[PDB]
Parts: sequence; C-alpha cells; structure tokens
Amino acid sequence: EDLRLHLLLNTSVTCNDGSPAGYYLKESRGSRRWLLFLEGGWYCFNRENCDSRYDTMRRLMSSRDWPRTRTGTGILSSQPEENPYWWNANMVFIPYCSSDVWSGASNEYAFMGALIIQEVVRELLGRGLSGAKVLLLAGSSAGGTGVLLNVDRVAEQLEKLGYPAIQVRGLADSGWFLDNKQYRHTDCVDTITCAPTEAIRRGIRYWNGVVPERCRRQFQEGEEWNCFFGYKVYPTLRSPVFVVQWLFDEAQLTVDNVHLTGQPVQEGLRLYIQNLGRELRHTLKDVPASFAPACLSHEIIIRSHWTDVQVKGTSLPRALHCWDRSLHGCPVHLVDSCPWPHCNPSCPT
Ligand SMILES: *[C@@H]1O[C@H](CO)[C@@H](O)[C@H](O)[C@H]1NC(C)=O
Ligand SMILES: [Cl-]
Repeated sequence: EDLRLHLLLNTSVTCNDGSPAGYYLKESRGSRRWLLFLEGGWYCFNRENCDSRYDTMRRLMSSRDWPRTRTGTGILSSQPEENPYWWNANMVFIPYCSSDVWSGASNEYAFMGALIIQEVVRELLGRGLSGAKVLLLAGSSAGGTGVLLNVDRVAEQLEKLGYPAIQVRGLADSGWFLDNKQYRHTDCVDTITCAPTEAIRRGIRYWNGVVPERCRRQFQEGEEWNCFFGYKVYPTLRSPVFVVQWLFDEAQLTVDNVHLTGQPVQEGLRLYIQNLGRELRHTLKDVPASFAPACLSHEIIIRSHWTDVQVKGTSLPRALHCWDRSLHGCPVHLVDSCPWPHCNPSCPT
C-alpha cells in the first residue's frame, strides 16, 4: 500500500523541463478524509538561477526520475505507529517540480505550480474526492508557503465545480517566513545569499506567479510578493489553517545570511537570533491553531520522527487531532516561550 504515481492527463501542465507533472495517490475507501501534500525544496528566481538548480538538483525540475510508487511517511503514513490519528486517510503526495513556490501560472522553463494543483484537484474528483468531507491541503517548506497561496483557490474551485460539502483546510509546515533584513547584507547572487524580499520579487515576475485574490487586493498592483509572507497573507484567508513553524527555521537563517558553524556565537548574532524568535512568536500570537517549537530545524510533517517533538507536553499529531476536534484538555495553540534554539528538550538533531 504505497502511494501510486499518476501523471497528469493534460500533458500541457508540466514540470520545469516540459516533462508531465503528476501526483501519487493511496486510496482509502472507508475514509472521507483527504490529505494532499505539497512537496517543498527552495525555488529559482531567474534563468541563471534555474540553470544552476538544473545542474545540482535536476530531480526538482522534472518528472523523469519519479518512481511509480512511494511509501507514505509522517502524516502520509498508513502505519498508526507513525501517524496515529490520520493513518486511514486518502493520501496524496504532489511532487515539487516547478521551482516557483507553487505559484506559477505561465526552450524556456515552464512554471506551472498553481496550475498543477488546480489540475490534481480536478482529477482527484474522479478518483473519490467527490465524496470527501475534509480536504487538508498540507505542505512543507516551499510547499508550506504553497498551502497559503493556494488553499482558498482550492476551496473556490470545489465550490465552483459543485462540491460544497468538502471542507477545505490548510496545514502549512516551515512555510511561515519574515521578510526581514539579513544579519549582514549580501548581493542577491545565489538562492542562499538572497534576501527573502528580493528572491520573491524577482521570482514572481519570472514565474507569472499568482497569489490569493484577497491578498492580491491588499497590496498595490505589482506588489504581490507580500502575499508570500505568512503573517501578511494569513488574515486574508477564509479556510482554517494550522501553522507549524520552528521558531528558528534553518531556511529563514539561511536567507538571513546566518551561517552557524559549531563555534561560540558572537554578540551581534545572539541578539539577531533571539530577536528572530521574538518576532516570530509575535506573528503567531494571532494564529489560533499553531505549533511552534523553539528548535533550529526545517520541515517536520512528513518525517517519520514527527511524533516525537512536544510543546508544553503535547505532541504535534495530538495538536492536529485537537484542531480536528475544535473544527467539528486538548490545546491547539502551542508556542514555545523559551528564547534560544534547543531550549526545548524534544528538538530533533
Ligand atoms: C490543458 O492545460 C493547458 C495549460 O495550462 C491549458 O491552457 C488548456 O486549456 C488545458 N486543456 C484542457 C482541455 O483543459
Ligand atoms: Cl495504478
């Protein structure tokens, strides 16, 4: 019972290199719950940048390497030991082969992230999704941000198509970033050197990216990049969204030009890092369903050890279960208050 690969029938919706996009599916006929997972793994924001990603990470720009089956992990696992509350769900894994944070709507690379999602949903309706009660759009890293950019379009899509009983919800893991100033400025030459703001501004135009309608209308024409930042887009969303976010996300630190060795940390950097945690906590204050441990890490929800981390005595699977119950003792808002990564003893290594 692996998830099984299906390539999109509309052959014009493609990965970056023109190969067909697709999705992996494990059906569970007794369940009315669907979990659609968006894979993450950075992005590229211009031709030179994508060329470089093509040479070091070709698998994220193509379908040509995808095996026909894959075993679900963490929240996609069918083993109750690994997924105690959601193991019986219908499981969908959408691989990330568009390098556009799932926003693309476009010789050259194609960027069709948002179209891919639109198309997957359409096809899943013929494979059981039409009888769903709950559709959880989940994602890690770029896929996390992707949830925030697409969850309401999916809700609108299903309503337009005549399926108003499906409850669409979001689960965004490691996709909630701050468009902050770097620790030390560096010119936008790479993907790792590049300030969060500049990466996206460049990317959006290069991808023909789209953002949620209501977030689009909150910023000026051409300033759609704002909606890539969770704390700005979140209040515009209608679907309920659970935000999982490490307080000291490695990708956040990377774009902030912070490169931790094993060494003692300098004064300037202790203030920076600590202030990052503080600002992140502040943005989460407004999010009623969240799980934000004080750890230095990146992604969690499809890692097999996702059951191990705890905030205030509650595990992440249990927090999500408590969130299911709240939408149908059991806390849903779980933010570490301690000021430095690994002050929580259940952090992974
Ligand atoms: C197939 O996908 C392309 C690319 O997005 C789209 O423009 C076209 O309308 C689609 N065709 C059908 C029949 O849906
Ligand atoms: Cl098959």
